[PDB]
Amino acid sequence: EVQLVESGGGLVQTGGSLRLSCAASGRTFNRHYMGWFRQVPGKEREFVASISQTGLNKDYVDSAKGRFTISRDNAENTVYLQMNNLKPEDTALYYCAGSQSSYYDKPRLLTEYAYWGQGTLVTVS
Amino acid sequence: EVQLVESGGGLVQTGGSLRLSCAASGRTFNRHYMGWFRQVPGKEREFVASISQTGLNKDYVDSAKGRFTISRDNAENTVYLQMNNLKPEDTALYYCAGSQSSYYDKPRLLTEYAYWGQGTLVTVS
Amino acid sequence: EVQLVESGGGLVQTGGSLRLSCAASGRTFNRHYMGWFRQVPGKEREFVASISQTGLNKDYVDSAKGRFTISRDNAENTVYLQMNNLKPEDTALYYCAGSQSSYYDKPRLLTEYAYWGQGTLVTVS
Amino acid sequence: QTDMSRKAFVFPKESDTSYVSLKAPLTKPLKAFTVCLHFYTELSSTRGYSIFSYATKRQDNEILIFWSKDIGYSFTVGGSEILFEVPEVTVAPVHICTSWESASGIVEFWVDGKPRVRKSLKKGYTVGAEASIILGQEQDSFGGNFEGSQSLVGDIGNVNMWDFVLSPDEINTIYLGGPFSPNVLNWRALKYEVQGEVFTKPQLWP
Amino acid sequence: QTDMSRKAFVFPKESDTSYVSLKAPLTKPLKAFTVCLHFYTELSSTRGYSIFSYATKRQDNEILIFWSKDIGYSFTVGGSEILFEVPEVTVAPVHICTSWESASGIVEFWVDGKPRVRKSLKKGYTVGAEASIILGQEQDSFGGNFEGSQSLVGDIGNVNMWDFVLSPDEINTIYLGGPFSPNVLNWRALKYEVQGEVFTKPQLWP
Repeated sequence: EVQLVESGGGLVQTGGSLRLSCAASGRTFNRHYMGWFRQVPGKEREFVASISQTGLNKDYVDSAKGRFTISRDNAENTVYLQMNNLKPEDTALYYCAGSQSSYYDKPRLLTEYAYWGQGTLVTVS
Repeated sequence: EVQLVESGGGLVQTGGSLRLSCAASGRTFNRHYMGWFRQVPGKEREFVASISQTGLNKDYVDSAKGRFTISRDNAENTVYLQMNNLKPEDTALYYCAGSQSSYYDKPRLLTEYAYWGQGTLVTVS
Repeated sequence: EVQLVESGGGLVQTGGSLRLSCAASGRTFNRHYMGWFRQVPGKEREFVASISQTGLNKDYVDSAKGRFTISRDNAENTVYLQMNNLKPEDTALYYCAGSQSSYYDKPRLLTEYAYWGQGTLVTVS
Repeated sequence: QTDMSRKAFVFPKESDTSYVSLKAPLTKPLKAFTVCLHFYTELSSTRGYSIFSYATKRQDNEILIFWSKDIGYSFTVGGSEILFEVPEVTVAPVHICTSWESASGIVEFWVDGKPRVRKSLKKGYTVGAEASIILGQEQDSFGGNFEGSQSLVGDIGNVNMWDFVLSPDEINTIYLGGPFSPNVLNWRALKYEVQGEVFTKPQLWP
Repeated sequence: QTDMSRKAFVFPKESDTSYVSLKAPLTKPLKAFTVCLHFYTELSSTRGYSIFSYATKRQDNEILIFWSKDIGYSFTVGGSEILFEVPEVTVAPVHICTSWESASGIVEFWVDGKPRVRKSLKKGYTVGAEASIILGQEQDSFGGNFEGSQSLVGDIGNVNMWDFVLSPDEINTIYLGGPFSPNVLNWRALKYEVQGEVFTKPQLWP
């Protein structure tokens, strides 16, 4: 039921860093797991990362692991994705998605997710 | 009729700088000539400077001549006093005051000034 | 989480008194211990004193004991620092800080403190 | 010594002169102890007050248990303080046993028999023996400076203090009224000096 | 071995280095287990903490019992998590028994001898035996990297862990304190190593 918004996108030279943020409108945010997905023109959205409702358990994709970090602030009910090691290819649209009103694990699919944000653009020069 | 509130006071090293300001509440501000007065504990107030409505004719005390500057703004209806190369002796409370329901020159006496502010402390070490 | 403001500063002749006050914005004020620190140009802040949450245990610096008093009013959540027999050296900026949402003794360091006010200026002529 | 059994002191009116002075035969300094007592008052929904005041010559607040308004039980040793918060205040006689040990800094706090979580205080400190113990006044000096806003109106009894930490079993026995042997302060052999408006009456609490 | 009966550990200060390391004789990987333990702390209303940490060289969170703020009990196995919400919390010693089966993926959650609904988690998995078990800290690595915001303050005892699912009757007997023979971790034959501010004291809970 939450409404997702994203910020922190833009253009940066290779090797830079970006602390993208996502805000949630609702009161059940602490009962839904969050995730970051990637989208490119002429293609569909792709899994990037997923993070614990409790926040103690996370999941990174093979490319993102070691380079990206995902965290959440329940009190501020906002998710943070620190993207670093920025190479040209990782320039596309990014979506903060999330959908879960019940205890469960962290999946890596798209059907389960039910709510999506407007999105943001990230570019590497 | 206008209410004068100064600001920008504080503590600074010898030979410093300080752009004190003064806000005036009212609509006749462009009709009065403003002034800055000095006062020390155990003594009366002393003249410091005087600023004009049109702002083209001013008057500086002998010591402050060249070292200090006084200016006025009409759109924002405020007054600015800039002091540079401060010393220990010039450390007291400064009052942006004045009163002009008339159209005259800039005097150096205290009686003519009717409206007075609260004052701010300026100290140099 | 409280927001600290201070008042009562100014300039006074030696041997005078000053009842500086500090106000707190928040509801957990009674859960935080309070403290007064000193700062001078060309140097860092300096411990001055402290006040117990419950308001039964205090701590003064060696110079402040016998000359300064510290108290807190929980109902109005305000901290009072009464100084007397002021000396010329006792002219600098003063900060009311405090940060132990929890329960512990009174320390005399700076790292533990987390929240700071804008500050006030005190001068002795 | 006078047997205080089944009897309690009464402080009927708020004032700054009614107080009781206790005398301790203590000689060696204390590394540990256990205070147990039973008190009753309705001031909770009002200003703060001092339950037990121990003061050496070099520190008015060597040990002071104190109720802080809206906060709860405030225990302090050697100038430090920790608070045992209380959410809501009832209106009934209450029994409290508190222990502190200098070796580990562990403090135990048992209210009406139900223990509070252990916490730390002043590890390595030592308490002097020569002291003044007072009932009904918080002393900011060795033997005076009693403030009116801090005096206790109500009743106190069963005051007892050891020189070592009792086990949980022993505390349970005390709260149930079983036999025991105080070694630094015995209610049954107590020695005191009353001052002002304080009286001796049968205890209200069971 | 040491008999810890009627005794418990104490963590008096919120700190990052205080923790106890447990050792197990287990060699075969676990297809099922049950864990029972008693613990008492007051951090519930302030922040989250880790009760029990089982980790292996390939996974820092093989088995994690964690209290999340404003959520309740969060049970994690093999990198997957479930929540057992708690509406309201109270200040009392709490005993908990938690079981999981690999064959069916069923999980039982008993708090104060009251069972939570059985749920599913990671059917078909295997738990490696080689592992480090730690109390007082949540461990994000096999030998380090702890977090002060997550360490626990208070007491934890009666830690017992089996390699199969007890029936409800046996759990009831555990709750009331009867005789039982743990096979992997024995409170009565425990081996351990302590680090930092941690102590051994008589238990508070009955």
